[PDB]
Amino acid sequence: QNLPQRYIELVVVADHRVFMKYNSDLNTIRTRVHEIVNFINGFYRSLNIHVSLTDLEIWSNEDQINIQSASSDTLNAFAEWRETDLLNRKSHDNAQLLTAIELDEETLGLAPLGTMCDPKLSIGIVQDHSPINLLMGVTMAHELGHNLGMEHDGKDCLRGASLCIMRPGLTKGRSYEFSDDSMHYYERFLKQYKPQCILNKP
Amino acid sequence: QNLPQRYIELVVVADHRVFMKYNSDLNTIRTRVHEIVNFINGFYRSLNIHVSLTDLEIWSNEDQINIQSASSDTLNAFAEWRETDLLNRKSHDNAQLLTAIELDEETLGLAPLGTMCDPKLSIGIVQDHSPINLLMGVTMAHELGHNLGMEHDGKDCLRGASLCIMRPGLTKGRSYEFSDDSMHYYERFLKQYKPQCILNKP
Ligand SMILES: CNC(=O)[C@H](Cc1ccccc1)NC(=O)[C@H](CC(C)C)[C@H](CSc1cccs1)C(=O)NO
Ligand SMILES: CNC(=O)[C@H](Cc1ccccc1)NC(=O)[C@H](CC(C)C)[C@H](CSc1cccs1)C(=O)NO
Ligand SMILES: [Ca+2]
Ligand SMILES: [Ca+2]
Ligand SMILES: [Zn+2]
Ligand SMILES: [Zn+2]
Repeated sequence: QNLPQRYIELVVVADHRVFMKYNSDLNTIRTRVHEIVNFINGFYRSLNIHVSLTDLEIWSNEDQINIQSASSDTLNAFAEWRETDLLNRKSHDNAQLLTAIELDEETLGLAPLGTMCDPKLSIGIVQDHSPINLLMGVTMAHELGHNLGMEHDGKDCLRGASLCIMRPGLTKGRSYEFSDDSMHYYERFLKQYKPQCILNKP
Repeated sequence: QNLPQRYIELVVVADHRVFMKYNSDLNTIRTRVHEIVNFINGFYRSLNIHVSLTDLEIWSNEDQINIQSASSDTLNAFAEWRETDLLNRKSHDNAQLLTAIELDEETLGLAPLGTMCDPKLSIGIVQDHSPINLLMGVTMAHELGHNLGMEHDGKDCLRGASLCIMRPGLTKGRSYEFSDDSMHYYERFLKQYKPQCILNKP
């Protein structure tokens, strides 16, 4: 287990549909997100990654992109905007989108593989699908995981009593952990792609 | 549960018996210890502790304390040496003595409980008992665990396929982890004692 200290500067963007859903109360969205970054961190402990929230942007007025049901299409719109608007203003390593649209083929999240630190592709879309901050943490941790070159595990993946975070579907539980495969998908990525943006302590 | 980033400044002291074991070659002793620490770091990824090899003291000429079979006699003797001699020469957090003497009840390790940062009791004893750096790494990690307020786990403690590091006796294996209990023992340790010495990045 030779993994050096890495740091991710995360910016979560909450859409207009999220804004409406929590009765327009911003302090409610802030707290949820903050708790979620807390669960992510606990999961990434063994990987030696520390996830830091640099900015949380709530589209309280109007949606900056056309939020669609087709996950890959919204993924597309969010990439162009990250590059030309958010990254133009805020220096950040990764950007995740918190949408409340009921995603097409029952997709609860989507992110491209092995893309951490790419101007266009260092992103992910997470659907606000559970009132339990834990199942949302595993969700966002799952998508960040794909950014770090992690492929899926088996459906019957378990690590002790814990559920492997990189499973293809979401099963409810109380203990979730990353599998040895995930640790290996990341070890190779770090040596292969060698992400430059994740070394600075925020 | 998220545990903060802590850093232990470790000094390993190899006695004359260890010096006479590796044919007076300091290089080999240096390479044995360097790898043992790497293994300690891997076990500690989960608890957010990084261990640094601050200095390696090899008593090449003669022992500075009376090395005795009685583990407890040697522990208390090494404790007062560390406080009056070593601490006043090398600023460090914890000091582990690597001895080559066959300890009393077939003892392979001994260290004080919940004593990290103490000028006298932030110590430990490790017997050079296995030519496999991994087992040597668990032995030193077990004793640093005691220093961090960790008490023993069950006779047959298992966190998945991995053997708990805090078992009262060493069973030869290929993967080791710290159990939930050990993670809670250290949590309480941090909250209760607020050790200052483990906050600076070396
Ligand atoms: C990148 N997207 C994916 O890999 C697909 C999307 C999908 C789902 C169902 C059908 C077709 C596609 N899986 C997921 O999103 C997952 C499941 C959804 C239903 C919440 C995914 C992981 S679930 C688990 C993690 C640990 C134990 S179980 C999740 O919570 N991620 O954030
Ligand atoms: C503070 N002293 C102790 O707790 C006593 C000392 C002792 C040993 C044998 C018999 C009686 C007493 N046990 C230990 O040292 C242990 C035993 C020795 C054999 C290495 C302890 C084993 S933990 C485990 C990690 C993985 C599986 S089991 C160790 O590797 N530690 O470093
Ligand atoms: Ca960065
Ligand atoms: Ca220190
Ligand atoms: Zn996935
Ligand atoms: Zn013990």
